[PDB]
Amino acid sequence: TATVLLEVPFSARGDRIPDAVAELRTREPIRKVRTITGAEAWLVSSYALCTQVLEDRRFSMKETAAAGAPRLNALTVPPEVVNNMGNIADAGLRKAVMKAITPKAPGLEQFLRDTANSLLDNLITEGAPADLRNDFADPLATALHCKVLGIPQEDGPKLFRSLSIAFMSSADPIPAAKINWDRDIEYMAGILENPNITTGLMGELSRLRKDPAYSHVSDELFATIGVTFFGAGVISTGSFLTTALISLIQRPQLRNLLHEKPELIPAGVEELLRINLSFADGLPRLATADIQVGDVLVRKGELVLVLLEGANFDPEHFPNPGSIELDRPNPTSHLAFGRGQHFCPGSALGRRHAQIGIEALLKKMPGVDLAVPIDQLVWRTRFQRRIPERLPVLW
Ligand code: HEM
Ligand SMILES: O=C(NCc1ccncc1)c1cn(-c2ccccc2)nc1-c1ccncc1
Repeated sequence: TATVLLEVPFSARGDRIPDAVAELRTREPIRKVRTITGAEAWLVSSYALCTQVLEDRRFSMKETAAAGAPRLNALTVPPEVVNNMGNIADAGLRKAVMKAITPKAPGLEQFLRDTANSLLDNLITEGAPADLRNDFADPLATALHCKVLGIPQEDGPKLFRSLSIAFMSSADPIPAAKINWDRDIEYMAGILENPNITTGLMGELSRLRKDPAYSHVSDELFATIGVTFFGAGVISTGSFLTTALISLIQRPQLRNLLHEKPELIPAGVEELLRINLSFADGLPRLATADIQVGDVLVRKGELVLVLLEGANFDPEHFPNPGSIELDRPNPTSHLAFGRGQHFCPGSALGRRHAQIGIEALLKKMPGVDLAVPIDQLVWRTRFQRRIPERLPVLW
C-alpha cells in the first residue's frame, strides 16, 4: 500500500532513541522528510554530514526566517530575532554578552550549590515522592538565570511560565507566544530603566546603553537580549538537567560511581550531554546555494534539518554510542551545543549548572530512583525540547 513521506519528529520520548535513526543513518544519512507544517526538508543523521552542514554558513540560520521559505515550525519571535546573535555582533556587544554569561563570576558557583541544596532540603522535608523537574531542575535553572541576568529572584517564576508556550514547536502561529513575547519585552525594557539593576547581564547592558559608543544601538535589541538569553538558557538547562537525571537514575552503577568519585562528574556530564535527547527537532538551516551533501544535491532555498542525536549516536564517531563511557578520546566532540557559527554561547554555564545540580543531588539523595515505572513519564509534545511533564522520584 502506498505510504506518505516520512514525517518528523519521530518520537517525543527523551528516554530512548528510536531504531529508525540508526536505520536512516546507515541507509540514507541525508533523506527527504515532511515537517509538521507540511514542508519538505532534508534530514541529516550522520556525524560527518551533520558537521558539514553546521560548518558551512551557506546553510543559513538567518534565512530560515524569510517569508515563503519551507518551515520546520512557526516563528514564536519576530523574524529579525532569528538573527539575534548576528544583531548582537553587529552592535558591538558579543564580547560583553559572552563575558556576562560565564560561570566564572565570583560567588556564582556557591550560589548554585546553596540553591540546589536548599531545593533538595525542601524535598526531603516534604517526603517522597518528589518531582525533580518542577521542584528541582527548572527552579535551579530559573534561579541561576535571574542571578546571571542581575534581575530579582522573585521575578523568575513569572518569566519561566512564559516558556511552555515560547518554545513550542507548532505548525501555525501561536497567539499566546506574541502576548508573552511582548510582555517579557516590556519587563526587560523596564529593567534597563531600573536604577537598582547594576549587576549581571542586564546591569552591563544598562551601562553600555548609556555609553556614547552604543548610543545608536536600539532599545529593542537591548531588551531582546534579555528575553532571548533568559528563555534559551532556562529552557535549555532545565530540560537538559531533567533528562540527564533520568539517564543517571537508570544507571545505578554510574550513579554510585559519581557519588563515590565526584571528581568524575564533569566527564559524566559530558557523556550525558552526548546522549541527550533534549532537542526535539533537528537544527534548521536554509540553503543559499546548490550544495552537495552526501549523495544529494541540496538546492538553493531548501530546508535542511541537522539531527543532533543522529550525529551523537553515530557509531563511526562514538563507538558503542548508547553506553556512557567516561574515558572516550573525543569526549567534547559531540554536537549537543551545535557547531560552527551558531555554537551555543552558554555552553560553559550549562555544563556548570548540570555538574553542580548532579553533585548536590547525589550527596543529598544517594539512593535516588524513579518512583514510577519509566513508561509512566508523560512526554511533552509539539515542543522544541523533549521533557517529562513531571519526574517523580524517591530515595
Ligand atoms: C545544557 C544546556 C544547553 C544546551 C544543550 C544548548 C544547546 C544549544 C544548541 C544546540 C544551540 C545551536 C542552535 C543552532 O545552531 O541552530 C544553541 C544556541 C544558543 N544557545 Fe544554547 N544550550 C544550552 C544552554 C544555553 C544557555 C545557558 C544559554 C544562555 C544563557 C544559551 C543560549 C543560546 C543562544 C542565545 C543560542 C543561539 C546562538 C546563535 O544563534 O548563534 N544556551 N544552544
Ligand atoms: O523559539 C525560539 N528559538 C528557537 C528558534 C528556532 C528557529 N527559528 C527561530 C527560533 C525563541 C522563543 N523565544 C521567546 C521568548 C519569550 C517569549 C516568546 C518567545 N525566544 C527565542 C530565542 C532564544 C534565543 N535566540 C533566539 C530566539
